[PDB]
Amino acid sequence: AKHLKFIARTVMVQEGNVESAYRTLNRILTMDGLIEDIKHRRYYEKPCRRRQRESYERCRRIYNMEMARKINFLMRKNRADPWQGC
Amino acid sequence: SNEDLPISMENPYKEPLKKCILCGKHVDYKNVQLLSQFVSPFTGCIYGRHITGLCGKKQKEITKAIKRAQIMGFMPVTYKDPAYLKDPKVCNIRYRE
Amino acid sequence: AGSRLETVGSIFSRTRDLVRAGVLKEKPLWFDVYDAFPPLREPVFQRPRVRYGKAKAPIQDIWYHEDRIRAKFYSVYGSGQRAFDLFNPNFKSTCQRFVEKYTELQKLGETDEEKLFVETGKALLAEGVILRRVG
Amino acid sequence: NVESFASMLRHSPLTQMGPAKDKLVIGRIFHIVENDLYIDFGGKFHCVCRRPEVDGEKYQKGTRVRLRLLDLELTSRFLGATTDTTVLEANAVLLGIQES
Amino acid sequence: TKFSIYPPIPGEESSLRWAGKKFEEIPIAHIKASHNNTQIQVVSASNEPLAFASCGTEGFRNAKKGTGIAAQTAGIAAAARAKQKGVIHIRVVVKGLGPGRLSAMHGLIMGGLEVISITDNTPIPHXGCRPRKARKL
Amino acid sequence: PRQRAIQWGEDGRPFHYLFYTGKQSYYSLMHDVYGMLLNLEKHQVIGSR
RNA sequence: CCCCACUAUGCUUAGCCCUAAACCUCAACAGUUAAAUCAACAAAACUGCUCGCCAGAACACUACGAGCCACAGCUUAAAACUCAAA
Ligand code: FES
Ligand SMILES: [K+]
Ligand SMILES: [Mg+2]
Ligand SMILES: [Mg+2]
Ligand SMILES: [Mg+2]
Ligand SMILES: [Mg+2]
Ligand SMILES: [Mg+2]
Ligand SMILES: [Mg+2]
Ligand SMILES: [Mg+2]
Ligand SMILES: [Mg+2]
Ligand SMILES: [Mg+2]
Repeated sequence: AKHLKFIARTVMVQEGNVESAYRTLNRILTMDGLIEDIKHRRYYEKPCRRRQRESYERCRRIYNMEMARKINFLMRKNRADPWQGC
Repeated sequence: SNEDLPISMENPYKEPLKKCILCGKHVDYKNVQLLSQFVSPFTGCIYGRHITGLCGKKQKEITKAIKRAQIMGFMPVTYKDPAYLKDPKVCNIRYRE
Repeated sequence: AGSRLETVGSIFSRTRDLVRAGVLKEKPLWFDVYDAFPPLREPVFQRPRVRYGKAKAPIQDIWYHEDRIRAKFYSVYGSGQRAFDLFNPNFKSTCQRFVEKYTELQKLGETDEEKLFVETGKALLAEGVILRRVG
Repeated sequence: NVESFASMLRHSPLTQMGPAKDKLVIGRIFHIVENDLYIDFGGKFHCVCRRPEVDGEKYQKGTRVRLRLLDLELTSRFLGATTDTTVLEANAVLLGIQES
Repeated sequence: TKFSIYPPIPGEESSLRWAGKKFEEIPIAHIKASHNNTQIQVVSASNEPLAFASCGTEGFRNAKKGTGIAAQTAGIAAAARAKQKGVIHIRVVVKGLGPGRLSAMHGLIMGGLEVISITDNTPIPHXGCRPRKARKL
Repeated sequence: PRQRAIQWGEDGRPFHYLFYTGKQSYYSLMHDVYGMLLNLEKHQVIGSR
């Protein structure tokens, strides 16, 4: 309200490509967490429920990052069989 | 006994521990140029340490400095000051097209 | 008649006992050899346990006095552009050549570390060795 | 005057090398599977490097090559594991061929 | 010069122009994309109203006021009244995630207006009023 | 059915060195083919089914 | 259940009331990783020491008594009848 306008969340259109400008803006708001924050703010999440989800999300990220690391590590040996026939 | 036996000591080949870009430097709430490097250009959102690469201590100092600078009249809240858009990009985030 | 309780004693103890009890009419072909030339440890099943609290493995890191010289040499001059040949058991790298000269000069009575390191580089340069400082 | 094991270990090139990260070593191709080169460089485990695009035909069984070592044994401990997972191979980057 | 998605900053000396007008002088299309309606007001850089259209003013009612085709129709209507007043280039400021958020912008273009920038001003409270309780459906 | 004669003599020693695999003939063939592939490296359709 | 409006209430102040799945459902302190690793599951298995607590189910977060700014309240907390399970 008290800030300058046309600086925050503002994307310029290139060569009249408004679809790409809108997608860029949508990607910015998504990465910064705004799109998902507006949605969660439509109805009140009860504090006990917010902690449960924030803890589930935190643990799914740790589990997915750890499962990706394991697959990358064990994919080094995906090469062809060096001792075929034995 | 025997001269060629191993000897007890600390690892001589040990490498120094990693350091964040701001390790050893004072973070002041008046240094808005530095603080602006860790907020989103479009939304002013403070970046998490997974984007800034800062350690827990400096992530906290930067966060506390930003919050102080914002409410004391030194730093905008809803966007990165456009004067600082051409500063070195030290954050691991890719936005445009 | 026998025993397949592999976690109860060892094949020797189980075999010896059943021979005494008359369960085994004949000793197996290996029994007399084991008795004459037994292993250092009797092969008894054990369950490996996980360490907790203040329990730590007794294995020690292998270090040598020359490792301090090697750590400094790699920091100052980096790894030599010459390639290690680990197949030759008598291979000498630039670092090992540096360490040997560094050891000789220390035995000549010099005790300073920063001075004993600069004089060593000069000696090798005189001998034709290439020492390109990393920085 | 029989050399002890402690003496062999102290004066072995592998001991003298120190850490293996970013160390240039000479390897020998001992097994080839398509474009996968299996190279022994004097360690416990071989490394596997893909045939270079340039002068690919020069890399044959017995060809001696230059490597930049990264790890002598690729191992990692994953969450909920009591020991380390090992792929039983060294990590190295193939630079080229060694010539006299 | 390379294209910058960042808008020109007022007070600096930019070379960008639209019909000889600077970014600060281009009229603004304010799109309110609600869940059940879409409202579009075009104003001048001095905040003079030039055109207004919403799905309700275009004859859509009740569950029809909140669709993509209804917002697109409202955009065309606002573009027509704005074009008569001399508007060609507009800056779009959209607040809300309703169904007419993007469709309302298309209608403005089909109506003859050229969008030079897009700004989101969806209200996000930084801690604010407590929202209503979840609907039990 | 040509079940092979007892695969060991009177002393009980099997004749074939791969007896204890249970598939000595199959693995003896795989061993011979794998060995030929090795020797070639050291050295280096419609008609039938 | 959905929509609209609105109240006690959520806030502040000054007093009360004293409850929770008040739960890491893990008492405090100290020690150990060797023995047998260990009913099961949870959350690797234990030792010393101390306090608190428990002794079939249900009756029963009940009755009576007592105390309490509590008055349709809280704390402490039975018995009879009944069952061969819980
Ligand atoms: S790593 Fe030292 S302060 Fe961040
Ligand atoms: K709980
Ligand atoms: Mg009220
Ligand atoms: Mg308040
Ligand atoms: Mg709680
Ligand atoms: Mg206590
Ligand atoms: Mg068990
Ligand atoms: Mg009872
Ligand atoms: Mg109660
Ligand atoms: Mg009561
Ligand atoms: Mg009473």
